[PDB]
Amino acid sequence: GQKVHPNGIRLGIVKPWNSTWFANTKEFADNLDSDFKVRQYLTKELAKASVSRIVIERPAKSIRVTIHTARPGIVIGKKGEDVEKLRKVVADIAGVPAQINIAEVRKPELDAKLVADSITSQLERRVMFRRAMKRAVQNAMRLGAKGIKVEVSGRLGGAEIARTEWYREGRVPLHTLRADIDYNTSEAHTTYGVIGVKVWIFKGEI
Amino acid sequence: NRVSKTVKGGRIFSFTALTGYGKAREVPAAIQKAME
Amino acid sequence: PRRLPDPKFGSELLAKFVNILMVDGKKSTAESIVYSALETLAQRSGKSELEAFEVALENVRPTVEVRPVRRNALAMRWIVEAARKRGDKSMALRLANELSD
Amino acid sequence: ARIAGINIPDHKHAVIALTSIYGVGKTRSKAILAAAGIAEDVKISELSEGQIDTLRDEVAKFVVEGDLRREISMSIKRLMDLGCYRGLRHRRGLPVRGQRTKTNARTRKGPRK
Amino acid sequence: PRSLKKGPFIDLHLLKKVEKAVESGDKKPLRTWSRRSTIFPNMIGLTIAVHNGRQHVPVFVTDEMVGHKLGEFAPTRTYRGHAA
Amino acid sequence: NQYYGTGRRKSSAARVFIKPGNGKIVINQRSLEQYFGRETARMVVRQPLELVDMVEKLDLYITVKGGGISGQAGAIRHGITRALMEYDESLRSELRKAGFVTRDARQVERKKVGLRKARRRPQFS
Amino acid sequence: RIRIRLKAFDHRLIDQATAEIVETAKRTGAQVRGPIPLPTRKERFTVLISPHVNKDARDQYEIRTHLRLVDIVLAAGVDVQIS
Amino acid sequence: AKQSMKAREVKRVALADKYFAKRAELKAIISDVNASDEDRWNAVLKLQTLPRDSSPSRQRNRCRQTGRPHGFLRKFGLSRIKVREAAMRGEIPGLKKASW
RNA sequence: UGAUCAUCCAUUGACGGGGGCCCGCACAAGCGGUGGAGCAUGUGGUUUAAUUCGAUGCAACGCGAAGAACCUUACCUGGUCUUGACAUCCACGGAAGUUUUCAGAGAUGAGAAUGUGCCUUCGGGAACCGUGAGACAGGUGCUGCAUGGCUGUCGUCAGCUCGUGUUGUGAAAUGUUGGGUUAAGUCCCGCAACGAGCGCAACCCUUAUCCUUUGUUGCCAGCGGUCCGGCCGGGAACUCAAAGGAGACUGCCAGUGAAAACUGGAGGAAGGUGGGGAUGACGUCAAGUCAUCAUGGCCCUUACGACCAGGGCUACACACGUGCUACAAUGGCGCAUACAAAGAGAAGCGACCUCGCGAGAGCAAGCGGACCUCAUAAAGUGCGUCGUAGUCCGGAUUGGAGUCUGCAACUCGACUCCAUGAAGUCGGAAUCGCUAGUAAUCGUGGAUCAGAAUGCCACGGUGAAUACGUUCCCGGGCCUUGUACACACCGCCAAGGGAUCA
Ligand SMILES: CN(C)c1cc(CNCC(C)(C)C)c(O)c2c1C[C@H]1C[C@H]3[C@H](N(C)C)C(=O)C(C(N)=O)=C(O)[C@@]3(O)C(=O)C1=C2O
Ligand SMILES: CN[C@@H]1[C@H](O)[C@H](NC)[C@H]2O[C@@]3(O)C(=O)C[C@@H](C)O[C@H]3O[C@@H]2[C@H]1O
Ligand SMILES: [K+]
Ligand SMILES: [K+]
Ligand SMILES: [K+]
Ligand SMILES: [K+]
Ligand SMILES: [K+]
Ligand SMILES: [K+]
Ligand SMILES: [K+]
Ligand SMILES: [K+]
Ligand SMILES: [K+]
Ligand SMILES: [K+]
Ligand SMILES: [K+]
Ligand SMILES: [K+]
Ligand SMILES: [K+]
Ligand SMILES: [K+]
Ligand SMILES: [Mg+2]
Ligand SMILES: [Mg+2]
Ligand SMILES: [Mg+2]
Ligand SMILES: [Mg+2]
Ligand SMILES: [Mg+2]
Ligand SMILES: [Mg+2]
Ligand SMILES: [Mg+2]
Ligand SMILES: [Mg+2]
Ligand SMILES: [Mg+2]
Ligand SMILES: [Mg+2]
Ligand SMILES: [Mg+2]
Ligand SMILES: [Mg+2]
Ligand SMILES: [Mg+2]
Ligand SMILES: [Mg+2]
Ligand SMILES: [Mg+2]
Ligand SMILES: [Mg+2]
Ligand SMILES: [Mg+2]
Ligand SMILES: [Mg+2]
Ligand SMILES: [Mg+2]
Ligand SMILES: [Mg+2]
Ligand SMILES: [Mg+2]
Ligand SMILES: [Mg+2]
Ligand SMILES: [Mg+2]
Ligand SMILES: [Mg+2]
Ligand SMILES: [Mg+2]
Ligand SMILES: [Mg+2]
Repeated sequence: GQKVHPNGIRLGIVKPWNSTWFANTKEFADNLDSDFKVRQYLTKELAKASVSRIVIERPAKSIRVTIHTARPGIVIGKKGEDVEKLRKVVADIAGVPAQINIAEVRKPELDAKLVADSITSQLERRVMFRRAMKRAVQNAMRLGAKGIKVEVSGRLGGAEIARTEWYREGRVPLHTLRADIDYNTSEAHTTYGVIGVKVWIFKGEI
Repeated sequence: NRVSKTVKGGRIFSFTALTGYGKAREVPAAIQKAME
Repeated sequence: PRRLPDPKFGSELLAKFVNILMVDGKKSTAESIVYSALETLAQRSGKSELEAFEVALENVRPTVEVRPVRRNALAMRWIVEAARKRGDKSMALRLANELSD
Repeated sequence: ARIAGINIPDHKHAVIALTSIYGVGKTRSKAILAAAGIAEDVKISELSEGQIDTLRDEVAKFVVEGDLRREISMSIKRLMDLGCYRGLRHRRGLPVRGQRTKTNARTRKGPRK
Repeated sequence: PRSLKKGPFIDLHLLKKVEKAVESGDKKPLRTWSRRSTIFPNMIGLTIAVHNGRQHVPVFVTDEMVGHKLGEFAPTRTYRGHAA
Repeated sequence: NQYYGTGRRKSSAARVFIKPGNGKIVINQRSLEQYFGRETARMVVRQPLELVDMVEKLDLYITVKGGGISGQAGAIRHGITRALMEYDESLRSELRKAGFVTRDARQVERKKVGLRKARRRPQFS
Repeated sequence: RIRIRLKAFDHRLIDQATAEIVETAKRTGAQVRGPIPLPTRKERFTVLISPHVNKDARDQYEIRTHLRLVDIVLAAGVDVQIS
Repeated sequence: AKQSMKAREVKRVALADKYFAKRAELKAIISDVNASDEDRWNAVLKLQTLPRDSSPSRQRNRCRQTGRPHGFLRKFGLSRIKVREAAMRGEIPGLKKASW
């Protein structure tokens, strides 16, 4: 049957929020919609730059966007050229002053979003799905995940009948609330249609 | 040689490869077992 | 499955009786009806209100063998059921008349 | 008593007994009684003959009985002659005030044909 | 019903239509979609062709009609019985 | 000297101040019989002092907030027993044997999605 | 009187921000009357989780808005109204 | 929702803001106790001749992401579906699964 | 072969009416309902110009819709537009925009004034408009049986598997079975298995007790007054608020047991999972959703796209589902008078006061709230009245007269006033919910929302009855056996109406 979102259920238990501002009802919806337009802009611009997470704070008349990226050199650029010109667009979008900070994902093979994006990248190059899945699981366990599960669903290998296929290695205890389960998804847009990727990475209990 | 076990609601398709004699849900694992 | 004293007389049997008579949680409404009925009963009989109530139960109490908790439970349920059917004007008097009979 | 062609019940309170007149509900009743100056809860039997004449007086201020029935009948008859939507609902014997007819509407329609 | 404070609603386009009909003394049917417009006294004697959703239904205005809406005289749904 | 106890029952909370005397009962600046109408309430408030045989030896100023008549009477009783245990701790065992020292923890179970109430399901056909 | 109202969606965050204003006011010689935990608003929301039908399938969410007052006789996402 | 329907909502918001004060003025005459019947009559006939879409009640709250006109929630500005997706991704501050 | 060897007038499953052992408000025991009535609401059908589309046994039918008068709106009728309502790109025109005029249902068209700013290499503009261009936009069109995502369902049931080893020619088997035990593949013991993964449990939220900290907007025990109101000076006790701790472990005791556990006892606010919630294994039904969104393919492109007004989604011989209100006296009515919790609020909640019979209106404080407002809890209790009547029960329906929201309540709102006073007198076969602060009943609040709940989501008050038991019905678990089933009994022979022997 259907399952609770692993990130959602653990918010405030072991997982932090990605938006951390305060607002009253009058400012709340506008802040969500500006946050949406910020995250949308950056996800597009930094499609090649290995973006895992976009954390948004809003201090006193400001937006602070922290971009968690495995390739900070690509995001930052030369003399912080690229940081500064993202920062203008974010400040335009949010309609307030903006700092962009660039945080580094040191182990991208342990980042659920980066792993999911890698698989969907490979699926769109017409890499065989089983190979892409196996490589993800092996990489994460090599780099010291206590477990990983990868699910791929859709018209796998352009088959007529859609299928779900998954591999797991190690522990992925989804009912354990204190389990540090990084969970994220991605979509591969193929010639045959959408294939969904789901990745769960377990990094010990807290 | 693909073989099958029936279960409630379907069938589990498995593979066997006469190289020894192994058995696995994937083909390459069956070879590794059979070679071992 | 597969695996409190009434505050006027100290008889839990009457506390049960209030509960059987009670409808919709209205326990104070039930209590008044029963006490009114017991004093009425006593005036047209001449005992302490439990003795007449207990003699009234003895005639109803059914004897597969009924065990004595279900026995008094059935009696009281049948009394209340019998009382509610009648064409006396209030439930207090319906109950008093049914208990008398 | 007899007030406006209706034999008003003698063993009822004046407030209640007066509602037996068509065109007189509970509030017009209490209005009549407090104007004529009889208590609501006094029985119609107990009133002296002069007091009934005062009750008969206060009801003549209102439209009642066959005056009202003509008045009601004329209102409904105007609608049908007018041939407005309300009049068509009167004509067909359906709900007049926008109610559901897919189900229910049995007060107006009668029992199921 | 509309509050007495606010008075009676008619559409301005219709109020002008009806005035022009009186001034000129024309009896050619006045075509309107304003079902929600109240019938005023100066309507009397005009035929007002009221839209019912597909057709303009003529309403020769009478004195009994005044105070009612125009759309009261243009039924929208067609029903001629079931099993018939 | 006053010996205090809090009492609680459903959504009710009761502040009870016992001290020696002839046996007045104030509940929110009203007598017992003005405050509580029902005789089930009034027994329940005297149950503890009836038990310990100190009906006419102890005055009682009570405040009570929240809940209803039986809840508040139950809150009051809890507080009187809690006040008595502060006065004399020989009375604990006997008051516990009367079942008074227990905070009746039974509360209104919440309404739930798909059910009309806490447990009442909608009708099936 | 300097009267400090703090709101936050997180209670660890509000107690820290409180502790900054409070201890800082204590350092100077302003008479801090103690920090007062006011009632947390638990705002609640119930949504259908299916895109279509399945009316009994729902999620229930809550935002807890924590509230602190401190009288005198910061982290982004802590609210501050000093009157 | 279709692109046209989202664009209808934009147009209605803009006209509501354009005529807000002009609508408020004309309505205030119609509500007023102490006024002429001629000015009131005029004021009734002016309020109708404005764009219908300048009335605020012609606006439907839509999901800001999708345009869905059902299941809207005011605090988030989103439908039930996009609220849920954002909630579970940790994108709505303070919002967590509730139990009590 | 699954695999293996005009009009009203041999293996694995599955299955058995084969066997054994179990569980769940499944039955039983109860309590209250549904089915009858009126009405609300959804659906079918029928009707219609249209009655938009979707959901269809359990698991569709107060379901998507947390709110269809216009809008929403997808539908119909009619009026309209064609690079376009919504984007980018290019040429050319041009500041944006502020008023009003006429025609038109409006869309829109034709005007006529007014403003002609501001960035600024005085070099330009880029802001936002218009005309033209064709690359394209657009589609709630089709396929949920091409898909992702999300969801229902078995069911919070105790299952489902793998590695390595061992056994079998092999499909496979073992572990996972067995003896107990448990809410539980829970735990223990035995055991060719040894371990592990996903489920169970725990970690999470809330509720029941205490403690520390803190003390306003909350609080009032002791003081000092009092306009007798925590109203004021005060107090920090107490209620409470909400941070941080403590607490429950079968830990203790006794008995039973071959150990796990079970049964009772102490203490304790709480006792065996304390109560409630969140949490939904591998899979099952080509289950639901291309109309939230996304998306392969197909299809439409002066139309299947787009704009407008009016109509429809509210139709009514009828059938079905879910509700509300009743049929009274355990009650109705009148008067007086107690005790809640939880929540919402800025184009918002709106007091006091004045006016209105009332819905409401006027005036106008306060409150982005422990302060102000919504905002009298109701059932209760007391006293009075009605006296078993189709009633002083019921409140349907209809007439007249209003109020309010809204450009607008004709189709088609809610509410009030006066009048009216229908069916209904406890509901056939059949059928539903519930095991305790539950059911039942009583109010209260909230989301959607201009307005529009009898629905939904939450909150307290009062507050039961009954459970001997598992034979039977329904769903499910484990083991074993028969099988001509594998689309898997909705099958194509089970005890087939050889099994069965516990
Ligand atoms: C003609 N057939 C075989 C068929 C064919 C297709 C493919 N083409 C369909 C279409 C293009 C709409 C003509 C289909 O897509 C489908 C079905 C069967 C239905 C049956 C339906 C049924 N009723 C609702 C009617 C039911 O209760 C059950 C059930 N399992 O209980 C179902 O499976 C269904 O819901 C269903 O989903 C179907 C199909 O998809
Ligand atoms: C009552 N719940 C059942 C039960 O747990 C079944 N196992 C005995 C279980 O079996 C499965 O796991 C299966 O193996 C087969 C599938 C159709 O159902 C799955 O879900 C089945 C569950 O739905
Ligand atoms: K719509
Ligand atoms: K799907
Ligand atoms: K063999
Ligand atoms: K094995
Ligand atoms: K379905
Ligand atoms: K498609
Ligand atoms: K309409
Ligand atoms: K209708
Ligand atoms: K209903
Ligand atoms: K019904
Ligand atoms: K009557
Ligand atoms: K209407
Ligand atoms: K069997
Ligand atoms: K045979
Ligand atoms: Mg009458
Ligand atoms: Mg309740
Ligand atoms: Mg429902
Ligand atoms: Mg779209
Ligand atoms: Mg609206
Ligand atoms: Mg039964
Ligand atoms: Mg019925
Ligand atoms: Mg089906
Ligand atoms: Mg419409
Ligand atoms: Mg499907
Ligand atoms: Mg098994
Ligand atoms: Mg286990
Ligand atoms: Mg074993
Ligand atoms: Mg669990
Ligand atoms: Mg014990
Ligand atoms: Mg299908
Ligand atoms: Mg379908
Ligand atoms: Mg569709
Ligand atoms: Mg329209
Ligand atoms: Mg409808
Ligand atoms: Mg009545
Ligand atoms: Mg509200
Ligand atoms: Mg609040
Ligand atoms: Mg009759
Ligand atoms: Mg149970
Ligand atoms: Mg078992």
